This record gives sequence, C-alpha cells and structure tokens, in this order.
Amino acid sequence: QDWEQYRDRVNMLQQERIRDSPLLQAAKENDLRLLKILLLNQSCDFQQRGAVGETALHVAALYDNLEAATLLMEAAPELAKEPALCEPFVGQTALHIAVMNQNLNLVRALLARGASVSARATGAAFRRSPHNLIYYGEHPLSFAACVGSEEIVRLLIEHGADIRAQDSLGNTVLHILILQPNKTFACQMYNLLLSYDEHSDHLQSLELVPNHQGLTPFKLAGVEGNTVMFQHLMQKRKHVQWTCGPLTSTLYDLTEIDSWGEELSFLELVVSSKKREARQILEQTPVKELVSFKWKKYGRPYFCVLASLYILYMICFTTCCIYRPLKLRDDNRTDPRDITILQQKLLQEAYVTHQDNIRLVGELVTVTGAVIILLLEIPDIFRVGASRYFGQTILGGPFHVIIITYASLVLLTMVMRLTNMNGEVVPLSFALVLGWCSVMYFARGFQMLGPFTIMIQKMIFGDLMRFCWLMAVVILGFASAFHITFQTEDPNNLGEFSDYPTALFSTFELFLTIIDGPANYSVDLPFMYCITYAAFAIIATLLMLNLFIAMMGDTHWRVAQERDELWRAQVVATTVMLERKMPRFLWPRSGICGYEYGLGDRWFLRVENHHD
Amino acid sequence: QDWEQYRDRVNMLQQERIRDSPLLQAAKENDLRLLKILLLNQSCDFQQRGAVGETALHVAALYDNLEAATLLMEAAPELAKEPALCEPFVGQTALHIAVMNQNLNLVRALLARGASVSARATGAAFRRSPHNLIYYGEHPLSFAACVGSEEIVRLLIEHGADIRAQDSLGNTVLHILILQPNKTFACQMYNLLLSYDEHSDHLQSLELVPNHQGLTPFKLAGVEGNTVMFQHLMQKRKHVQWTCGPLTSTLYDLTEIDSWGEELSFLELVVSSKKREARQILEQTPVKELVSFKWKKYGRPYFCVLASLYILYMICFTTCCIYRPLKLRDDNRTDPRDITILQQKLLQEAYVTHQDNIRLVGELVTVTGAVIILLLEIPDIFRVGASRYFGQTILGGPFHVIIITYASLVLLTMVMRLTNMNGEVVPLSFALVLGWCSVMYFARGFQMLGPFTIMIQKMIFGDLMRFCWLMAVVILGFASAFHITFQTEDPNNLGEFSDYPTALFSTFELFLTIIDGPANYSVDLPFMYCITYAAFAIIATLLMLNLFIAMMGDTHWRVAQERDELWRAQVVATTVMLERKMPRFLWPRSGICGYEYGLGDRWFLRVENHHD
Repeated sequence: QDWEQYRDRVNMLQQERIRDSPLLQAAKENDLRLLKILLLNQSCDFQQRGAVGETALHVAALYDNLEAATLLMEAAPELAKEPALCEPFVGQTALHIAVMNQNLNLVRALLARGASVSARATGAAFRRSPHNLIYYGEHPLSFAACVGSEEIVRLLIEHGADIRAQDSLGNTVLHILILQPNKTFACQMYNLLLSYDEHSDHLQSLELVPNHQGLTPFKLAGVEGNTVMFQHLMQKRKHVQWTCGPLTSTLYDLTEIDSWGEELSFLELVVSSKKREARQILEQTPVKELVSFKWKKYGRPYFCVLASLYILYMICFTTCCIYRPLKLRDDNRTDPRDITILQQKLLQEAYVTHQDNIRLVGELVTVTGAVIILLLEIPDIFRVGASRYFGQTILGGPFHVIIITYASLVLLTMVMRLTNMNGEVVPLSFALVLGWCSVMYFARGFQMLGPFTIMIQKMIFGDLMRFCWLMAVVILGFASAFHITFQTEDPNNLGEFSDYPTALFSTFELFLTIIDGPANYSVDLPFMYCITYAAFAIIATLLMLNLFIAMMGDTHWRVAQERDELWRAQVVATTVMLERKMPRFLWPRSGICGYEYGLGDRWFLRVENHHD
Repeated sequence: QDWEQYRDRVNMLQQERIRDSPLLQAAKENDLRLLKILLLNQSCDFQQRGAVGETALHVAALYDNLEAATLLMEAAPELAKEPALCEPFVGQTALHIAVMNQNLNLVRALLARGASVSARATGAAFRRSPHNLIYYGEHPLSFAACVGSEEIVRLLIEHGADIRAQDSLGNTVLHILILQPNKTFACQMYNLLLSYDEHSDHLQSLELVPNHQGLTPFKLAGVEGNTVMFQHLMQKRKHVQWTCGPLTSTLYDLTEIDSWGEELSFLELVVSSKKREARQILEQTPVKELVSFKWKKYGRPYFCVLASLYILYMICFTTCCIYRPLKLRDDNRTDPRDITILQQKLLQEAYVTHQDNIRLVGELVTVTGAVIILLLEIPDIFRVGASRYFGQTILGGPFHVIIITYASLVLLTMVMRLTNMNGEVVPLSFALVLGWCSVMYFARGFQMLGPFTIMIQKMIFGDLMRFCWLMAVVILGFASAFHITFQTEDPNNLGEFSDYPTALFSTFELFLTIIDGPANYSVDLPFMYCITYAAFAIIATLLMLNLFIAMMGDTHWRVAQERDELWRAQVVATTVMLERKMPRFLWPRSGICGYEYGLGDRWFLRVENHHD
C-alpha cells in the first residue's frame, strides 16, 4: 500500500470510536452537562482510548473546548502526562495539541498542572518530507514559535522551556524558523528569542549551533535561499564608520563568508544548492561586493592564462593525429571486391625516422596531459558525490563527462600503439570531436560569449530531444517504406536504398534536405515512389522542420531573464572552484585584516553607499 | 426568405395597426383622457387585435403605463387571460410582458385579478437558438428569475408558482439560471429558490432533476463551463474535519463526480464539451485533486506498458515487410524499353522455406493485431457519433482516422496475398508511413513530449494549408511556363521538363531548393529560361518560404498559454478513456469508502489546505 492511503485509514478509524464511546462523544460537541454526569458513576478508566491511542483530553484539546477540558483534568489527575501510541503519532501529548490551536487559556490551565515542556513528538507524521504540509519540529516550544503566537512563546520560557534543545534531525528552534514559508513574519519572532538567551552558556552563541550535517542557522539561511533572514543576520556584523553627505562608509565583518574551512565554505553551499532561490543570496550587498573582487582582480587573469594552455594543447594533439605512421598499401586485396577503396594500413615506426621524433615529443605532451586531467577530476568526484557533480549545470555541469572521456581515449590510443592493434582510427575520431567541443567550456568568463553557451546546453536537453523521440518514428516510417518499393528495382540506377542500414541513413539525410530527392529522369521509377515521396516532403520538410525553428524561437524568450541570472552564478562557481586548486603562493586572503589597526583578529571588507 | 427578414415584417406590421386604431394609439402614449372617453361608447370588442394578435392590454403592458393598464382591466373583465396567436409569439399573455419590464405595481394588479401563473409561451422566438438574444424559458416564474428581480420572484411563489415545472426542452427554473451570461448575479437568486422548496416532494431534491438529454443542473454547470456555480453547488457537499493552525482538512463528497453510470459520466461530458469554457472545471479543488490521483497512481503505468506493446508491434511489422518473397527476375522484358529498371516480381512461397516460417509467425502477429484495433475502435464510433469523434482534438482527435486506415491496409495486404495479386507494394508503403506516424499518439503522457505534438496538429490544419492554397497556384504558374520554353528543346540535355506531370513535380521540388536550379553550362539554354527563372527565385524562394517561417514564428506565441492549457485537458481525456476499457480487475474504485467508518454509503476524497 501507499503511505498516503495508510494514514487515511487511521484518521478515520479514530472518528469511529469517538462515535462509539459516549464519553468521547460529548467531548467534541462541548456537551458539558453529560460530561458532568458521566464522570460521576465510575469515571471511565482512561486506557479506554482511540485506535491512535489518545485519551479524552487529547480529543478535548483537538477541538476549541475550554470548559470540557478543565472538567476532565479535575476528575482525572494525570491526563497532561500521557502520550499517543500510534506510530505516525508517537508522543504527541495534550500540550502539543493545545499550543497548535493558539488556545490562550487552555495552555495556561495545562502548565498550572505541571505538564512536561520537554516531551518529544517522535511520530512519522512530524518529520520533514515532501508529503507532509508542516514541519514544526518536536518540542512544544517549537510548535508555538512556528504558528506566530508570541504570547505562548514567552509563556513557555517562564516555565522552563530550553531554547537550546534539538530534535532528531538536529535542528534547533532557530533552524526551523528559517524553513518556514511565512518568511517575513518570523523576523519579528527571531528578535524575541535572542532576548531570552542566557548569555551564560559558553556554548558559543546560539546563532552558531550546528546541525547534524553541519549547517549553522546563518549558513542555512543561504542554502535555503532566504533573502530576508540573510540581511537580518548581517545587521549584527556591520560597523558604520562615517556619514559624509550622502555617503556612508559601512564596514562588514566577513568571517562567516570568509570561511577558511576544510569543506564547509559558505560560497560553495550557496551555488551547489538544489533550491532555486539560493541564486539570490549572491546579489546581497556584503557578498556581491566580494565575489566581484575575487573575479576581477585574480580570478579573471588566472582563467585566461589557463584557457590558452588548453588551446595550445589541443593544437598540439591534432598535429600529432594528422602526422601518423601511414606506409604505402603493401597488398593487392583492394583488387578483389572493387567496391573497396582501401589503402595503406599502419606501421611501427616512431623510432626509425627524422620527423617522427618531433612527432614523438608532440605525443608525450599529449600523453602526460591526459593523466593530469585524470588527476584533477577523479579526486573531485568523491567530494561532491558522483551524482550531484555530473548534473548541477552550474558547478561544472556536463563538461566533466566530456573532459574525462577525452582523457580516457588518449590513453587507449597509447595501448592501441605498443601492441600493434589495427583500429586506431576509432578512438582518434572520438577524441577530436570531444576534445575540441570541450574548449567551449572556457566561455565562462567573457560576458559576450557567456550566456550563449548555456542556451546550447538548455536546447540540447530540453527541446532537441523531445523533438527526436517523435522523429525516430517518422524516419522509421518512411525509411522502411522506401526499402519496400526499391527492393524489386536494380541498385545501379537510383541505389540510395540498397541495404536496410542505409535505407534509414539516406532517409535521415533526406529529412534535412542535405541529400537531394533521389531521382533519375532517364529511367522509370515505380509509381508508388512518387506518392510516398510527395507525402514525405510535406510532413518532414515543410511541417516538422519549420515547427522546430518555431519551438526554438519561443522557448528562447522564456529563458531570457533566466540564462542571464544563471551566468552571474556561473562566474561565482568558477571562482570558488579555482580557490581550492591553486596554491597559497597565488591568492593572498581577501579583505583587509585587523590586528595591526587593532580591534580583533577578523578580516574585514569595506563598502560605501550613496543614498539616492 | 430568411427568418430574420420574416420577423421584421411582423414587428413592423404591428406598429401600423397601433397607428390605425384610435384605442390602441392612446394606450402607448398614456393618453388617459381619451381612454376614459373611448371606452364609454361601446368599449371596443377586443378581438380587434394587431397582426400578431394581441389585445389592448398587451400594448398597455408592453410600455411602462400603469394607469392606462388599470382602466382597461376595469372595463374589460378578461384581458388577463388572453394569448397572442402569431406563430413566433404563441401564448405570451399580459403577465409574461409585465414581468419582463420589472414593473412592480402592474404585476400586483394582474395577480389580484387571477391571471394564470402556469401559461406557456410556446412561440418560435422564445426557444434557444444562436439568433435569439434571450433564452428565458416559458413559464412566467422563469421570466422573473432571469431578470434579477427578486421581489417579483417571491411574489409569484405566494400565488402558486411551481418551481418544479419544465418547458419544452425540459429545462427547469434552475437549468436556465446556469445558461445566463450574467454569471455572478444568479448565485444570489439560487439561494432564494431553495428556501421556497417544499421539502415534501419525494422527487429527490430539485438539484437532481434531469433534462431531456439527461443533464442535471449540477452536471449542466460543468458542460456549460460555469466556474462560479460549480463552487456554489459544492458547498453543500463538503465536510470540515479539523483546523490545526493554518491547516484545514476538509472532506469532499465525490458522488456526482464519481459516477459509476453507464454513459453519463461527469468527467466525460466536461472534456468532450464543445464550449471553450469547460476546460476550467478541471482546475477546481475537488476535481484537480482527483484526476491527478488517477493519473499518477494508475493511469501512468498502464499507459507506459501499453505504449511499448505498440513499439514492439510496429517493429514486428517492418521486419515482415523487408523480408518479403522476392524471387529473381525470370523475364527479359527489361531489355525492351531500356528506360525500365525493373527486376524480380513476387512468389507464392510462405510454405517451402527455412526462414519464411519465422517470417510466417511474424505475419500472424500483425494480422491479428490489426483486427484487435478494429474491435476497439469501431464500437467506440457509435457511442460518440462519428462526427464529433473524429474532430474533437482532445478526445483522441485525428489519431483514430490513422489507426483505422492502418489496420485496414494490413488486411488488404492479406487479400493481396492468397490470391496472387501484383501491386502489393502499394498498400505496404501506405501502411508504413501511417503506422509509425501513429506511434506519435503516445506522447500524451511525458510532459516533455506532451505540448509539442499539439503544435504539429495545430500547424497542419491552421497555418500550413492556408499557405498551400496560395501555392497550388504559383507552382501551376511557373511549372506550366517552363514546359513551354523546353517543349522545343531536346530532353537529353536539361530534361527535367519532359512530360507535364513531371513539369509540375520538378517545379515543386525547385520551390524547396531540394533540386538544384536546372542548368547545363556546356549548352545554350533558351534566353527566355533565364528571365522566367530569375523571377521564380524571388517570388518562390526568397519571399514565399521566408514568410512562411515568419507565419510559423508569430502564430506560435499566440498559442502559448493555449497549448499548455490544452495538454492538461488531454491527460484527463486519456484517463477516462482507459477506465471504460480495462476491466475491474485493474483499478479499485477511487476514494475512501464510508460504510465501515459509518456515516453512509458514499465514497469520499480527503483534501487538506493551507491558508496563505
């Protein structure tokens, strides 16, 4: 069964036992007079529970019923301390339910009895999933903070609610408020929980308490794509120096963005986030002024020096494919089967020559230039995880599938040599169509060439191959029908259709008008040919091509703001990708340090404004 | 004559007799003093009527004239009970006319005399037609309900107006209010007529009273495309279970949408409606949450299993066309008429062979796979009606003309065999260009491939064949003018124009630049050729092709919202089309039933909200 149909059984079987039991019936309906009388004559033993396993007070708190709920707590002393027992609802007590409803007087009544403010709700319907519409955490302080009810929030802290508790995923009360869809109404709540902070607990500040996967609530505001909470967490870390007219020289702290850490870099997590909204943190005023300083000062010359050691490499690999050891044809086997054109095979002559030694040192450059590419890509596979890394389209994208299968086919051609294999022309032709089309990677600078090469990528996955599933059928339709008409005829006159793997290939060419329409006006073609071909020229090359241009012409202004918003996030992905690699010799640390103009040990970045 | 000019005679001949008669003259003009005097001296015998046949009171009520109308009813006792007699105005009494004008005191005066509130207006100008601007039904209660005059509405019910009466089309008072252009102002009226309901008449509820063609006013709110009345009729059939914070788990009834009926399914009538507005019921909140449950759970795997038994069928029919019994050419007739290329004809050799028995069982699959297609399409013709079914473009569309003329040409090729006919290549070439281009039907899932294959259909009916009526003329213009210049010349040098059925076909190819411009630089072409061809290359292949790309390029962003609104109504058409076919083994009935969590016997669907 699906889980969606499993919980629909449980939420409806609960509604049966409320109808069956007379005590639970009056709780929902606020029948006070029954609940006074039915609790006199042996007030019912409260293991009498629903199929979920809840008491009468959980039913009385699930509905807005003050007066019936208080009469149950007077007769029964301990209903505030009982959990539910069904597996998607484990531990949800009456205090978890009264807080959710924002019921002001019922929470006051429950806390007067001493209900535990540290009860976990560990059910399978409270954990975060794409098929649960709420994620409010486990502790009841977290329930009050997410519903925007500030009066219950300050009421629980006065009774012992600890703002430093964590749920099973590790999220504290601050991690959850960033994960809420109501973005602009949690900033009022985040100011409140900092005033209740102990300021005694050394655990360093609550803003720096880590998740299980390592994210602090500052660092989680970036990954989530929360542009409102990012500015709020930055008001603590800027200093205003002077205001001279319209100018204002404010001074940002730059420590939780200038992370000098082994793998938890803030600028890595923002660009490699799967959330679409994370590409807008990169335009906020302490960050946009930073990654346009790394790029224009250092990241642009090191990416133009290194994009011409890769043109001078591929121009050293084609001139060692052209010059390759072809002897003369030492055989007369081309005279049988006059259909064959073939001539001179191969050699083993890198040694005995005057111009295969200049060719030799042009090969060992290409041999030890395809092992360096394997040493800079393979240990970068495991860090991201081999399935995110080949598909992000920003963090490299599908230019790491090409750049490895280029460097793998240079090493095969070495093993095709030194053992005297024959088909050396098969990897050399796959290397040169992939090796040059990887030089197209280095248009990630060059604002001119930049956003164009995304559109090639976006029209080869989205809009070309949905045109090609419905044309592997039309060129199987007509191509297997031209083979039938010319199966009778002679192949010496109009012999484009002589064998069935070329019946498909001549018809795929006729689709593109590359080959002309096959006609011979000195002979009688069969009459069935000119009917099937007058239908092929309307479906294939009026309609199907001129509608593919139109499909290309309207999905290009839909992606108008979206490829240009994606290019500026592809310069930031290049700058952090280089800062892992190049050694500390190159790249002094960004920002003016502060131990000589002595305030501390932090590394600052100065940005001045103009009030328009 | 037209009917439009026939009623213009009658409405103007009526205006003559008002001018001719002195009694009827003063009624329109509110000349009270004449109407007091002219009714003293033998008050005129009221068979004196117009050419339509109306009395003086119908003229007095056709104009807003209280005082003249009351003076006629005092002198003449029975003018409230007289009908008009002309055929487009049969039965329209004075009470039908006073109600239309929203005249408050004149309706009070007529009902005090005892005018019949059940008089039918059976004229030919009150029935529904595209050339009558009003459709208000027949009974006078229906006239008051459509004009938005609530005070006349409650006045007629107090005197005996029956809200359960029907007109000649069968529409009750509730069916008509849905058919009105003033959509948002009849919801106030529909609440009113339910309070006047007897609640004594077993006839089950007035919301379920059928039309003559079977439509209840709920079911008529969907076919008409009335998105406002659909939500109003659904407020009666939803239950709210709980509200937990922003959540709200409401519970829809799902009985008049979950119709388990022989042919009156609600989801069939909405998608096959000719009205354009009916494609917006499929986005309302109890229905959009239903047909995305049938599709994603059951309708998507059964449409991907069954779209690969149709690739593995057409890949079993082409490899029994390629392998077909061609012998060697046992004749030397190709040596006379050396223009002929032909060779080996046919056989009767499915029997004596080692590899025509593997071919034999690949034919009987294709024989009894084109009789199954005939058994699943022919009894579905008569249900929709053979003229709606082949043109809806949503309920299948023109993939049922292809899929029958594919399965018909497999059965001809069987009769071309077994009798030794010759032209077997003529149906095999029509089957393979239609059989594959029917696999393109199965892009009705696959959101990627989905909206693209509508645009092929919309540019083959709308925008290609209005380009082809004005190019059956240009390639008859130039093609019959190239035959004239080369009728003199010799066909062995530049012989594309040697016969008039190829003078058209070489010129149709020259339009598309497929064939090169016919030139031979070693001989003198006639000088008239290079003038007519320098005009052909400007009209045909600068202007006429590059303007067809532009026509394709601007009618594609007009249909931008409209092909994507049409794809989501083409998934709903597939889901209900499959639910007729596949047996009950597959497909338990949708929605949680309710006899175990005992409220009734109805089948419910749970949907929860979030208040933004």
